[PDB]
Amino acid sequence: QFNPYGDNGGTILGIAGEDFAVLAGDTRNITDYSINSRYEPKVFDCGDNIVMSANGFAADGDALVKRFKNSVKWYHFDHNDKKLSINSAARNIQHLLYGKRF
Amino acid sequence: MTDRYSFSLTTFSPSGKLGQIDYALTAVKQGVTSLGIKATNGVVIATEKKSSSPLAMSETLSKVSLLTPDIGAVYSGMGPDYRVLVDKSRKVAHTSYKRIYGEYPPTKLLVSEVAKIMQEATQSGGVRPFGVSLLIAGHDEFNGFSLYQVDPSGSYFPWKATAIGKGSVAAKTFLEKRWNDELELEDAIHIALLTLKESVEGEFNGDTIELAIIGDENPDLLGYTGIPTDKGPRFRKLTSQEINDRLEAL
Amino acid sequence: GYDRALSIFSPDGHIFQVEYALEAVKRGTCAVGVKGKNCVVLGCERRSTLKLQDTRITPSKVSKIDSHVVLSFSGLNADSRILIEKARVEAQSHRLTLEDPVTVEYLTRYVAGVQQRYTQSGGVRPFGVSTLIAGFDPRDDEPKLYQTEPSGIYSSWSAQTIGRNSKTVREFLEKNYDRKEPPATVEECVKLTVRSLLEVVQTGAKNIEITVVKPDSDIVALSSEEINQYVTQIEQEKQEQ
Amino acid sequence: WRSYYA
Amino acid sequence: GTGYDLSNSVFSPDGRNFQVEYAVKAVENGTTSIGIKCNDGVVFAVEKLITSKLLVPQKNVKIQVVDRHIGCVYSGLIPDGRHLVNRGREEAASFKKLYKTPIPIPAFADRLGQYVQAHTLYNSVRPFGVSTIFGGVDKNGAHLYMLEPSGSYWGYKGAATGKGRQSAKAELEKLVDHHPEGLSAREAVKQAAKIIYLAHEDNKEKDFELEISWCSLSETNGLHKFVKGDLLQEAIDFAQKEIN
Amino acid sequence: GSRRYDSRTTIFSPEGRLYQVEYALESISHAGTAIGIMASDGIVLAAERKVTSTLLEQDTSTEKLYKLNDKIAVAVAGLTADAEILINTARIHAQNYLKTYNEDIPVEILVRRLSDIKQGYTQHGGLRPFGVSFIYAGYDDRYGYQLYTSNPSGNYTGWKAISVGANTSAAQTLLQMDYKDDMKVDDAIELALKTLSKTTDSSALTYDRLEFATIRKGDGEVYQKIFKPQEIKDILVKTGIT
Amino acid sequence: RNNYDGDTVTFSPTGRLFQVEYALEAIKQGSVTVGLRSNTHAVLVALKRNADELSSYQKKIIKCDEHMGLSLAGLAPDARVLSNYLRQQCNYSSLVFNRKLAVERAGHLLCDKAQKNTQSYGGRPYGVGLLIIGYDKSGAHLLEFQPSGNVTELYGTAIGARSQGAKTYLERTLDTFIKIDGNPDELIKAGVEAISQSLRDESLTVDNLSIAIVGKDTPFTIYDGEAVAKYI
Amino acid sequence: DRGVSTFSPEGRLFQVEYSLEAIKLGSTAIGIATKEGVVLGVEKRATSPLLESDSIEKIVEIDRHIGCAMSGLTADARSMIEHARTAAVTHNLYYDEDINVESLTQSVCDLALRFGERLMSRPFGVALLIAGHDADDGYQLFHAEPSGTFYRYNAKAIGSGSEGAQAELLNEWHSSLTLKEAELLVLKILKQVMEEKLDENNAQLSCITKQDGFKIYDNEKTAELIKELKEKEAAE
Amino acid sequence: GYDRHITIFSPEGRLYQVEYAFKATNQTNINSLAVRGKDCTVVISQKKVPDKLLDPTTVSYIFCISRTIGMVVNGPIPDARNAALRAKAEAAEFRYKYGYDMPCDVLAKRMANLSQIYTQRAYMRPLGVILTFVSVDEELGPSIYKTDPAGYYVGYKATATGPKQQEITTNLENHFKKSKIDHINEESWEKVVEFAITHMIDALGTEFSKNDLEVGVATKDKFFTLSAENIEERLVAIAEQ
Amino acid sequence: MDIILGIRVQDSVILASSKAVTRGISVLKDSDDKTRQLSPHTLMSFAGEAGDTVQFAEYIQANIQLYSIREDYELSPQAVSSFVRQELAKSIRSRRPYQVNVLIGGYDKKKNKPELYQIDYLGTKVELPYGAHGYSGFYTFSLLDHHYRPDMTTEEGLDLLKLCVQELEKRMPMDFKGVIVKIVDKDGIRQVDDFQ
Ligand SMILES: [Cl-]
Ligand SMILES: [Cl-]
Ligand SMILES: [Cl-]
Ligand SMILES: [Mg+2]
Repeated sequence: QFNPYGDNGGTILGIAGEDFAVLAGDTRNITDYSINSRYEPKVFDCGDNIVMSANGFAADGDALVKRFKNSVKWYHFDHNDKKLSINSAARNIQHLLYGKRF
Repeated sequence: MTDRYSFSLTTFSPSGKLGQIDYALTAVKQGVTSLGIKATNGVVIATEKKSSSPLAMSETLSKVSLLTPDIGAVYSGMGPDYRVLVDKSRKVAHTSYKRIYGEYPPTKLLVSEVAKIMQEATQSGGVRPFGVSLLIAGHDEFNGFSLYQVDPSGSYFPWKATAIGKGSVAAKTFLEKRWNDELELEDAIHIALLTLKESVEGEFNGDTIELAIIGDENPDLLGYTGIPTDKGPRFRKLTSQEINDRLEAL
Repeated sequence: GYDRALSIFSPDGHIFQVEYALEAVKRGTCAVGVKGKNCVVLGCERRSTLKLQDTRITPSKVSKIDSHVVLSFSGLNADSRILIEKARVEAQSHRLTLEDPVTVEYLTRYVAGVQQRYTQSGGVRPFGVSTLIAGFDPRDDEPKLYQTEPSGIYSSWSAQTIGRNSKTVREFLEKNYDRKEPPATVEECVKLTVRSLLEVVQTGAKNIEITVVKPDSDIVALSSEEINQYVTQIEQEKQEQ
Repeated sequence: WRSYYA
Repeated sequence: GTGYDLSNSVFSPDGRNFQVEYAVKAVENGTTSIGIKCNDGVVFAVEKLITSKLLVPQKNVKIQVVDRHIGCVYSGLIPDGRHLVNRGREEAASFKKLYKTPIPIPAFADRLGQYVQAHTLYNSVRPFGVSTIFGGVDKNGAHLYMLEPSGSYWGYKGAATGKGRQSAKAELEKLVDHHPEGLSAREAVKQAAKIIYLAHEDNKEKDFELEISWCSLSETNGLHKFVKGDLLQEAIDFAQKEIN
Repeated sequence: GSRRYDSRTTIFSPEGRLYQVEYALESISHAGTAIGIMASDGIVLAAERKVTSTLLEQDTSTEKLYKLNDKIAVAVAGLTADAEILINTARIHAQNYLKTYNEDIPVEILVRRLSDIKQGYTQHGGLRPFGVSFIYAGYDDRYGYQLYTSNPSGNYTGWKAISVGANTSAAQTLLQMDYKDDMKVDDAIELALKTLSKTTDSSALTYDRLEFATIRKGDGEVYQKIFKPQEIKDILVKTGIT
Repeated sequence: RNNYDGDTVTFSPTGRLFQVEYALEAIKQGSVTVGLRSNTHAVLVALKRNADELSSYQKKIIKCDEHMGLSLAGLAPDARVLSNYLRQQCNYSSLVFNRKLAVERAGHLLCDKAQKNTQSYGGRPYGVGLLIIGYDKSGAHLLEFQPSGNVTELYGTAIGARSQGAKTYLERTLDTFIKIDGNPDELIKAGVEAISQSLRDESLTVDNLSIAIVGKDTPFTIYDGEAVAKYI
Repeated sequence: DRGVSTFSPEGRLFQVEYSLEAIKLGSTAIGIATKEGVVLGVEKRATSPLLESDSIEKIVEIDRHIGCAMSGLTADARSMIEHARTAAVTHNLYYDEDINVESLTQSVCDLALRFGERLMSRPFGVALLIAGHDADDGYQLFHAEPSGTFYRYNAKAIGSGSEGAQAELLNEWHSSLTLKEAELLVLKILKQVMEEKLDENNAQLSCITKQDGFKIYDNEKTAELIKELKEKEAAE
Repeated sequence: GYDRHITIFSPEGRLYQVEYAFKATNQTNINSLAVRGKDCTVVISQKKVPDKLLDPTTVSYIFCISRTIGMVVNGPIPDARNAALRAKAEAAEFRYKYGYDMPCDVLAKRMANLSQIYTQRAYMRPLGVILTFVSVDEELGPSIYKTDPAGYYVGYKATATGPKQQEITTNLENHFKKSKIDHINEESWEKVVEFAITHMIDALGTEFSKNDLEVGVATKDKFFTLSAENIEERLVAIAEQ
Repeated sequence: MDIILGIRVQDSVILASSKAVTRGISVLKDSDDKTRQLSPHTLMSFAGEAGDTVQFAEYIQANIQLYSIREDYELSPQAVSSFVRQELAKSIRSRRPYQVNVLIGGYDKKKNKPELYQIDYLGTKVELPYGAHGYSGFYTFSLLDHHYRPDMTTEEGLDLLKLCVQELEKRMPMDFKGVIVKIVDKDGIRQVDDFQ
């Protein structure tokens, strides 16, 4: 049967300092027991000083990041180039995700 | 590019007249005379096939139309309207009756159905009424023979005899004279040809007259044998010859 | 889909179809409501040009919405049914989803919203109706009385009247209603109501109907005997020099 | 005059 | 009409549709544009009025392509022309998707026409404010066509429409005598420039910019191409010479 | 585009009246008179046919009195074909109500729904009103014998006796005089026949120009009778009009 | 005219569509705005209009992408609509094709969007004019949009009331400013002069002046208020 | 009877311009911006004395940081408010933050033009003063019309008195005004243009401040403010 | 009144828009006639190309509907091609749904029925065309059926359409009065084409060139149209008799 | 398997209904009133799938209440049980059918007769002197067949019911935390508050 999901591996890590934050991941992309790329970046700069990574099924991971980035672009268009607070982004991503709850 | 006429095109005037019905009736009045007569063992409907060119082949055009094997219709008014009404009527007789009860509808109910189709053209959005009156004649097992008139308004009425169209007021009086409740079918066929004779001024023969009857069942017109409870159709259009034969004996 | 705009603006800023709907109300029987200290009364007139009508079955002009709320109206009768139904349905929906009956204001705001919607939706004409909606909030003793009009506007009133000759009846009420001391008794609140209809009904007491709404879903309409009893005495205290 | 125009 | 010209699908008492005739006035008031059919292709040319020296030259293209083999040009309400061409582009893709072969020119002609005629059927739409000249090379020849707001269309040896239509038709009828055994793709380009220049003398008040395209089985391999660069100047020149 | 031809059928006059409803009522005023009178023990419906010819068949003709249900009937005044539309939906509604509750539909609920439908054609959709007015005669185990009328506006009201169609102001005045609350069925029958003969625009009142029906107590049930042509001629002699 | 201008689905006996023409009249009542471009940048200068001494000044310039924007003169609500549709197209092109929307194609898309509202019964034409600038793969660009549907590419222009002043000036100074390449501050000045030729009893201030610029290595950005002090 | 979306020969939409006339007949409303908050006031204008003037609601809350005052066909405003309140709550659900005052104004104006034959049949017959606070542009007052346009005003008056009352504000308003100064100034200008003697029953005050949000003043507070104003005047 | 503009009745009972549609059918000033052979059917029509710039081969009012049905249109080409496509469509669908070839008379009823509709629904105009359908039917033999904007249709021994309909009609009437049969008793279609071109000339009083005409033939097997050369051959023969 | 019992004695109808609400491993509540008052003289009890049960009941409630206000009249119990069966009979062929069973007990103020009606989630309806839903019938029907008399007093019925509840406490594996009992008679609906 057609299975719409896959697994491209990956591990990511994010740590919050006092005046800083880091978000890291390996740059290896896999399928089953094969290597797809030894450098396929998975941690992205989205503007307004937000970095994002959506690890797991990479097609879904990219789709989500693409869509969040668009959310930022339209936040500006719709609210006088206001910066997007990290906490506000977090709420918005909850909605991006729950939209596809099923 | 879509029907943006959602509103009624037939409305009450301040006098209470529904204009477009009134005008539709006028169009009926201009139409050729048609008539029907009910007898004790048959019904007859007749009209004039006034051709619109000697190059036209009159047989390719029927004003008298079989609705069910037991019901016939004739009209006066705008022919093309009658035509699409015969289609609608034949279909409704199936979809709303035969496919449900396994019988053809009885005369009143089919007439009732045609009425509803015309009534609706009097009220629905963006359409004119039909411009015809219909005479429907037929027979069912529990009501016997029957003759009905249906008007552009959707009204219908049952008749012993009547006429509609051009010389209708004249012919109505002629029929009131000659009609009793003891006529055999052959008697009424006679009266019909006579009543039609005044409303017709030119040639009057079996090629210019259309006439059909609801009478006995013609098992010879059935097409198949072996089902004894299928008796075959009571409607029958008379041939050109069958008309003349009675025209000499007039 | 017939959606033509029937309520539109004309050059002086009027919306004639709503204004003409108000004209429908003016032609309608008179309706009046009075607030007491512990009750509300609604009164209506019955057109006396029709002497042969069955009063058992002709629909009254005062309608229960829920068991604690009533609505009377002046205007086109048939239009009134649509408002009354919508309102009865909404009250039951409120009980379902909030586990609490509507406040008298809430039910009013709802009716008025419907009336307003019909003044800027394609394909529809405004309601030829104005309402008086009365009752007591659940578990509350303060009487409530509101009025709505075809435009969708609504407000609350110590006493109020609508329909034909309401100018007269309102004058009477404006010159007989002490806000500071409102009718202290049921019996005398119904008195003030009948009195104000008599400025404009005259005629008989079978051409008036009265309804008393009291707290905790206590709603009752009076009989001709009860109502005529107020017609007399009112007409007797009259004749008195 | 008219200030309904940008 | 005497009331008979306020809606679109309405017959006047002598059988006319004034609203279409009023659309034709919009076409007639348009810029001049032509098509010349040759022995193996078609040439299209159009007049670009330089309203103002502020218009960027070379840069307001007017001839539109459909698929790869069909060329279109129109006179009148430009946005109406773009609209029709878009419909044609849809119509050519639909036809190719199902039948595989790129749409034959007569088949394309009727796709447009049916659509334009469609816009004369109902009083909830107005006719197209454009006449359109189009054609191309298909499995059996070159074809030139012109299509009126009424939806009428026929195949032409050459065609013109717009303000300079009359000068143009006159010069095209001449073109069919001298060069009547046939007209070659390259000469048809030249003659095109001549006709646009001669036609420009109405509208002499303003300057104009010539624009030509062709579709020649031998010179473009059956594909629609814009005549630019040298071949264009050669035609601009041949026009200057032949007007004196 | 098409907005040019819309007769706006759902608008108010500057006086606050509904044009097409008023014009439709004007129409109804030219229709054969129909009467309903409620007795203590039955109801009487009598109406006059505007369609009359020697050759018209009257045994099988219906133009004014229609059975909605075994316990409700209508007398029609207006466009007889508009009536049939509304009638069949009503006949359904009664059957729908029976399916849902397994009780016959109370007379008023049926009258309300038929009138609500009319009211709709008055407020949205841009169609013309139904040119119809109804007198409803029914019995239910909650109000007993009931008599109602509805008209194009969608307004309905109940009556002790009432009339619709032509010459109603005349007929209503005759009914106001001679109606007494304690009347019996046969009294009511003759009051109705005598009201028609005084308002008919016709020469005389003959059986070939009437429909007639009575709802009366039957058995411990309620029988509904639509007189046949012969039964009408009889009642016309019995009360002395022939 | 009376008999031929109650909708956009009626031609005049002479070929006009009055509803479209009455639409253009709204543009003429709008406040003046100018566009002009070199080979490397494209500039918008706009005169913002206020209602009172107490009201703000109506914005006239709208970013559409990092490489495209417009100024508006006419019904501001309509410009919101059209600029929104333009942002959507820019965004679709970016998302589906990883390709910036060419300015020519924006014009074409705009024209077609508007043309729908001159053949549509029950609709109305757009009541606004648009000057569109951008930098794409074929360089700097300036477009003029009219509610008729006609989108035109120019070196410069101006629209709105008293627009003729700026227009004639740009036709005069043409050969000069096309050559203003690689000097944005000097191209803006050219635009600020052009719009100046269109004032009547009014002088440019920090509150009413508004300027936008884009070009090779300069994304579309908007200057208002103190930012525009430099240029007066 | 032409079509509701029709342009006039001078470039104006008929139904919108007729709509603006109805606004001119509406009870007066005034709003004033001050670095201490923003004040909204309205003429209640009860028709009869039996009308309980408390049920006259021409100032409503949109969110804790945004208030609204109306003038015109007020029944038309119910759904503009309902949409505005929904935009305020929805924006918070989606972004875990308060909506900006202008962004909510822009949202209200987007309804204004959604009519034709195009969900609503006609434009709104009511105008709005929208006053609020957000952390990007502080205190703000906006004027929204059924045309779909809107301006930010330091002070603005709409309705019957507007033409004159606005000329008053142009003279009396300055940037260093205080909340109490604008309170009285709103009472003053209202008292001049109303036809009845202004009292705490046919006029209503309310404001919006960052710390306390949007409150509608209770009769007591307004009355104690009317007196203070009668006195500052008699002190000539 | 507006009953001149859309397809509703006049107080006379008339549809002016249907009448004005008939008038447009003559707007081409082109005449046509059709006659029946022993086993073929011929339609002939004038061909007028006045513009030297036109490609004469693309100018026709004769359409091949199915393999067996030909249709000649009297009226403006845009409505004519609209009609032709719909018929081509109706005939392909009929074959698919029912398994035989749609008969000429049946296609006529179907198109006349569609025609009727535009006289009754207000949002559509009639077509300014008269459709002449011809075939050699597998049940009825050679057939001519014609439909007009009124929704009318019928079958003809022969028929003629256009501005000079009357001259042609009375010509053919005389011939059928003398011959006493319902067809041209000639067994070659080439002869029957000649008969047609002949009686066309004698009734219009004009000679024809090979480019003045347009000719269509229906045989059992198929319906085809003649070339300029197949015509010149016809014309030559007429001159030798 | 909740307990839905109903018995119709001569002057009234008695509904006894299990009080416990157990989700899986825990008993969440021991005071649950599995009843809705459909009108002053009609009481309906119900048992079945989780959310479906109350949703259906309160839906039926609101509908009968609306009918009451509109006609200022209280539908007979026969009429209510017909509307109720109709709803369920519609439900069963719907996408997600309501999985609810109900008893309907009412006093027909017009016949002056009590009436008890049993309807299962399929829309099966029967008029009975006594009824139960689910497994409850299996222990109690033999008791009721024996001691039931059509002329029993309300107090005799209660005694007979007490007997039925005691047998359920003996032989049924589930602790259903006792019953709430309600009586319906000419005077409306009262709850027997001290039942064993
Ligand atoms: Cl129809
Ligand atoms: Cl609605
Ligand atoms: Cl400001
Ligand atoms: Mg209906």
